Amino acid sequence: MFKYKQVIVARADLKLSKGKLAAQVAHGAVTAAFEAYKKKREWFEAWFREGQKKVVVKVESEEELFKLKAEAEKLGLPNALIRDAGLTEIPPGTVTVLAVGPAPEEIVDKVTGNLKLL
Amino acid sequence: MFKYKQVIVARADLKLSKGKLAAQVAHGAVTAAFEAYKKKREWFEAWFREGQKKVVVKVESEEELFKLKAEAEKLGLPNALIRDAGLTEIPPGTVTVLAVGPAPEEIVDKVTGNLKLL
Ligand code: NA
Ligand code: NA
Repeated sequence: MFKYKQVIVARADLKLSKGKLAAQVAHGAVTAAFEAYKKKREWFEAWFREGQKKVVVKVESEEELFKLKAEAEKLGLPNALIRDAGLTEIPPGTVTVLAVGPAPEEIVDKVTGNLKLL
Repeated sequence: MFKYKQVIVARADLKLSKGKLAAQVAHGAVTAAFEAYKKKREWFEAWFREGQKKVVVKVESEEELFKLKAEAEKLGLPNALIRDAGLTEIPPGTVTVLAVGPAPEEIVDKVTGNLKLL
């Protein structure tokens, strides 16, 4: 009776235009979805046919994305920290979003439950 | 020497909040990515390791998404027309975005090249 979800944490301090931010969120969702597909197949499958729920939250620094990624790693959650070579309006290698999940909602919330909604 | 990309067409007439629109764009990207993975594996693989380029464009009606989906189908392009049962702020079954690709840029552009950027 587990519910599954993916939470994408987007940086709101990069002054990115909406189309670019949406693209970054999509990079995170796709990348983490494939991470789950290959190493947590059951979680991926359940999520994918139960609405593939996604919630977009935000942070105001690059540092918070790294700390959240570390927490996701420590809990064994599929995740993807995104950088985009094509996003030249920000410095090369700058991370834009962190996608966490798909995974059981209660586990994902341990990492992202207190983040604020975009 | 083919370049690959995925274009996600989002409806800008639904008055959706940014977090929800980004989530819908992500649904499209993930769904179409898996469509390509299963029926155009080569296109998916190239795209996925070459930056998985995504561009977000918009339309102002549900009707345009259907016409674009038909065009994508006629050109044999992986695509995903999205509806979200959890998006209750709009009528049930309402389509929100159409993701086209990954596929060679020149083919994708035949469908989305004249759409305006979000
Ligand atoms: Na660019
Ligand atoms: Na909802």
